[PDB]
Amino acid sequence: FREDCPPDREELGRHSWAVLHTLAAYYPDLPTPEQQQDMAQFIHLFSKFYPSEECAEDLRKRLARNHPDTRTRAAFTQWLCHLHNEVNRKLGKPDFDCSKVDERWRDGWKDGSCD
Amino acid sequence: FREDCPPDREELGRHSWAVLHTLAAYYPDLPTPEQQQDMAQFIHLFSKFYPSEECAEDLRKRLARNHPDTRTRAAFTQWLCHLHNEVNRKLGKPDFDCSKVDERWRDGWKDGSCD
Ligand SMILES: Cc1cc2nc3c(=O)[nH]c(=O)nc-3n(C[C@H](O)[C@H](O)[C@H](O)COP(=O)(O)OP(=O)(O)OC[C@H]3O[C@@H](n4cnc5c(N)ncnc54)[C@H](O)[C@@H]3O)c2cc1C
Ligand SMILES: Cc1cc2nc3c(=O)[nH]c(=O)nc-3n(C[C@H](O)[C@H](O)[C@H](O)COP(=O)(O)OP(=O)(O)OC[C@H]3O[C@@H](n4cnc5c(N)ncnc54)[C@H](O)[C@@H]3O)c2cc1C
Repeated sequence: FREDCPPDREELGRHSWAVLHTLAAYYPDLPTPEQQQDMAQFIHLFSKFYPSEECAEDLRKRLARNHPDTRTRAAFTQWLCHLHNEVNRKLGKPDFDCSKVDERWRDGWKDGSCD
Repeated sequence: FREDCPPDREELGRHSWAVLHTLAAYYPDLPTPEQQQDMAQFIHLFSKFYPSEECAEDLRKRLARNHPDTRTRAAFTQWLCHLHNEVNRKLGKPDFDCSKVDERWRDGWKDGSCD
């Protein structure tokens, strides 16, 4: 009942996905080489500091199997959506339909339900 | 009424502070030089990608006035709390008492109200 408490593993995850997907959503469609490098490093460093040890370890192993594609906004928003679906699948959750990532994290549902 | 919508500036901020303060809260008390460097760069790169343009610009100017202290968990959790209070003050919000940052973001209130 008290809101202003340290987030548990689940609440930190929902915050963290919101942050990651929203950052990805506004990433350039034609990012410069430095931007492409900087976003790869950001994600690397996120994985180093993520504070749930079980989450961060599994994450670092995934990232070794699957390097972030930061070539464009389209590639990177998709990459990250596929990343998040691995974790969903691991945890017994359904796949999120990655064709919806712009509606979900940038533009709002096309039916106007976020307006 | 629909939860699964792109966060607005305020909702992204509350997610982002939760992430930043929770990362800081679990940062080492005696971090290695590389960890100290990595956390400085993480914060730098966060400021590059933060997607509210007005927020990110003001943030990058603050960070130029006030470089992150990543020497220890104590110094860095305090630094970040002072950073967040600048933004609070800017926006007409009261100061958060920085002596409470461990209770708020790591340990829970000492009265046990998060238990
Ligand atoms: C990097 C990272 C690693 C994690 N690793 C673990 C772990 O190893 N073990 C563990 O127990 N927990 C882990 N978590 C926490 C976990 O992934 C969830 O955040 C938590 O279980 C709560 O899940 P949820 O059902 O509320 O929705 P979440 O998975 O938090 O998702 C939040 C919202 O994102 C949207 N969404 C869902 N899937 C996608 C997608 N693929 N692409 C774009 N949007 C999507 C949906 O709207 C959903 O409601 C991790 C979190 C992060 C950020
Ligand atoms: C890096 C960054 C820069 C931003 N810049 C702007 C900007 O320029 N203009 C703008 O309008 N919005 C900005 N925001 C959004 C803004 O700071 C708030 O997140 C948003 O206004 C909602 O505020 P809130 O009252 O819900 O609480 P928030 O400020 O989001 O705080 C969330 C919670 O953190 C705790 N808290 C509050 N202060 C501290 C503290 N100092 N230390 C530790 N914990 C604390 C409290 O429990 C509070 O409920 C920024 C957000 C971030 C993350």
